[PDB]
Amino acid sequence: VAGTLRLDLAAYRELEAFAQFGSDLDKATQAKLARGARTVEVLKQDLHQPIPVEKQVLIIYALTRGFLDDIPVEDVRRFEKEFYLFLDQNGQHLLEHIRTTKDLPNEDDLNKAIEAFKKTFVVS
Amino acid sequence: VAGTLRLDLAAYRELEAFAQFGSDLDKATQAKLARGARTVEVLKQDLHQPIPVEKQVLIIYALTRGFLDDIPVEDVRRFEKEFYLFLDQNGQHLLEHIRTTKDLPNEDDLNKAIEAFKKTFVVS
Amino acid sequence: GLTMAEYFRDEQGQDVLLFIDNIFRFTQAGSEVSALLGRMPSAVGYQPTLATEMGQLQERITSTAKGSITSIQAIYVPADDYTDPAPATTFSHLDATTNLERKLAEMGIYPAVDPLASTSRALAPEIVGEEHYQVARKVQQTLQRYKELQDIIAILGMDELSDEDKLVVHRARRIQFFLSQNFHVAEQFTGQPGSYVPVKETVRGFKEILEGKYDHLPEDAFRLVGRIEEVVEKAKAMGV
Amino acid sequence: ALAPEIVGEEHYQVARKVQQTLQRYKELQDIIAILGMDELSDEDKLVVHRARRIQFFLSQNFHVAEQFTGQPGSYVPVKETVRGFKEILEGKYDHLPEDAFRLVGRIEEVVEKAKAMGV
Amino acid sequence: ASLRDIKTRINATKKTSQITKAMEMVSTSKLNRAEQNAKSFVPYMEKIQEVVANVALGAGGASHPMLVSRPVKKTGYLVITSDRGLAGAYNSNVLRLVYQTIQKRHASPDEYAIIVIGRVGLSFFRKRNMPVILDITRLPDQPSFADIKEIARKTVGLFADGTFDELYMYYNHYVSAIQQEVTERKLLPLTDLAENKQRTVYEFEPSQEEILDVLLPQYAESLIYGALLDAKASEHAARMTAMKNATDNANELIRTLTLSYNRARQAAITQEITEIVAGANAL
Repeated sequence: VAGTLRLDLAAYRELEAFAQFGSDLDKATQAKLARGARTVEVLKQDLHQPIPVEKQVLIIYALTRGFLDDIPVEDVRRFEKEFYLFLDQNGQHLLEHIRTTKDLPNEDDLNKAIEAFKKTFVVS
Repeated sequence: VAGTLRLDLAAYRELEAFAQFGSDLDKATQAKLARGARTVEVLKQDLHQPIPVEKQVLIIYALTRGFLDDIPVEDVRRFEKEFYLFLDQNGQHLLEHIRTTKDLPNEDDLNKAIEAFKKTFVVS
Repeated sequence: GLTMAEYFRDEQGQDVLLFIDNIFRFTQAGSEVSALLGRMPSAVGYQPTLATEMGQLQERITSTAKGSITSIQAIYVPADDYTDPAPATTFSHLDATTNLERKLAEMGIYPAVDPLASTSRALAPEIVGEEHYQVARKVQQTLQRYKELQDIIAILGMDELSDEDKLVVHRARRIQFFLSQNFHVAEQFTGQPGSYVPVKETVRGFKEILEGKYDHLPEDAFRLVGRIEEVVEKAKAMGV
Repeated sequence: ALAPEIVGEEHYQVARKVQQTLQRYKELQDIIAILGMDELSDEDKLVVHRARRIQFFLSQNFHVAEQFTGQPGSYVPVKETVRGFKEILEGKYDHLPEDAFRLVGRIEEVVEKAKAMGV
Repeated sequence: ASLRDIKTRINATKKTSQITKAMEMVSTSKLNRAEQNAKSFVPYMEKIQEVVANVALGAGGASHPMLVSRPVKKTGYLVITSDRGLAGAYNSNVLRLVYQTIQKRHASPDEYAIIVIGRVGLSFFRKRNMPVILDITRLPDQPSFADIKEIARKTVGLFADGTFDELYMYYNHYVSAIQQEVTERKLLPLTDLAENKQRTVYEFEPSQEEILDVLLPQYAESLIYGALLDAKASEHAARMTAMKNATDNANELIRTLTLSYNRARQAAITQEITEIVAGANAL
């Protein structure tokens, strides 16, 4: 996931320098800006609260596959918190698979889990 | 012959408004850009091959008196190289007078030589 | 290292390659030695004898009748400052240069060589050949033209640009992504096996693309590819 | 001492938000100076509009300053300060003039000044 | 700060000044070409307004010139704004006037419907809840009659088809090369204008309900070269003046920053010399 995360950050960092002149330049720049903003919101955490590697990789995968592209940029933090709670409560099989084999679960089950969480997530 | 050359190069590039090229604005500036481009092309030189002062005078005079207004930029260099060879065979009296008196030859012969060479020249 | 290479040159009459890890550290050690010995610091604290020590190292790496020694030297540039005395004094001795860029490294383009800053004195029509020189000149011109248009696009949409410059952009994307390659030692980083490309293959592949033979192919098929045929192979693998 | 455990969640949030808006106002200053307030997006318009009033409200009238001015000083409790800054960040006072906020104490004094002068 | 920070800021200011100057030089030609385009339609407009002013005595033989209409069926608003920013107040002033007028006069949402030219206005009316229709996002730099002929036709048809009570219009008037004025205009129904000498209906077919039923839609559609050309002229002038101001401000920043650079580098030199010499002195 980190390989795609790097490019997603770099595109936004390149576009940010010209925001003063050209806005709504094209669909490509609009999508790049939205993805970069959600990336920045994801890469933000408070003091003395460490995160296990499996939860880190799950949230990064969820961001980089586009499941957050329909969430307002102001609510990504609360999305991450509620997603962590949901993963602890129900997706224990995926977490155990990651922790045991150092590899991602099958993308059908992971898509199912993310969709199931999104079906119950409430947006404000 | 140096004043017209200096002024033309100035108009071409010192007025850096002829350098950004965000649009056409070619009504008034087209002639200045054309002769400036021709000036820059004729001012180029190969590795070594220093050319004598009388031939320099001939080529600069031909540039300044509008004789290159119809020669394409891609062929300006080959025009010059053929012009020197034509001079070696036909403008010996012009070169001799320039060498002896440090002055320009009579405008009659000076114009006639270029007029003949232009007809002899092949556009492409 | 230099004397070990000079033995192979002078005695056995071979041809030798020197690979120097970093010259910036050589200059740093020189300045530290001078400061310890007690000499007054020169500009920005370097040793007074920087030029002489550098010349003494770099003069012995030359070719003579019995053999030749070529050397490839990696230089570190502190904080992107090319006016620092160490790079500024190593610039005098070199025959070719190569600027590597963080910006190109981030975009996934290895070996991240800046195609515009990189210069050499072997790029002459009489040395490498007329066709090679023409191709390289056209590549450089198209890349620089693309660079200029990018900031115009950044304030005025590409839908405003003229058709020919849009063609230039289209071809410049292909050229920029074709300059990248996969390496042998890149297996430990990616798993993709490397490649070796001859100079004739390079010049012909760049004569095409520029000619327009691969405009319909997508840009993502050109990255880290090797020979031109592999671009078509990847495009076929993607159905395009 | 600026931690949510010591000062409290509301105080911590309000202080961090004020710092964020002031940083954004600092960031926008160069383009404001070069090509004017005109090109700011509607988001930056609101950012600057809030930030200037916040910066002015940070000023205060001191008791020792009365030997330099005619205004007697003020002592402002922390709860009142938090309430006032939260209200400014909330958008209540978006219509008052900027100079109404200078050298006062509680946020009520701002409205009293905006009633003494103009409306 | 450091020489690094000072020189970085100076370089950024330099690049921005280059961009602004280039934009200005682009805009000058656009202003001149817009003026010489606006010069073209003037005789055609004079001819059509001469004919309509001749027939304007009317004697009531017309529909839409009938002044009154269904009370507050829908108020027509036509606003012309740029499709691209960097113009200063060119879009903001017009949109401000529009919002003031609608909120003070036709406050309820159903009392009105607004027509926009240029994507800035539609972005505005989608940012805030307003009933936008017939939006167009792209226009040529030097337009002609046929470019938005259909848009003009439909704007006319919404009042010709009884779906409006009346129609207003808002746009910047190119008062001068650097001075421009926002314009109020009651567009439909039509009102009086200046006079022309011809009064006799010498053309052979003179029926009012035959000449008018067809002349009036086209005279109303004349709004394209009536308004949009001067709107483009005002947009180009606003861009030119704004870029002038931006360049001046950038050069002032450059002079101030160089004035700081001088003291910075001077202190740096003094530090270098002092640090060397004080170490040399004691040993």
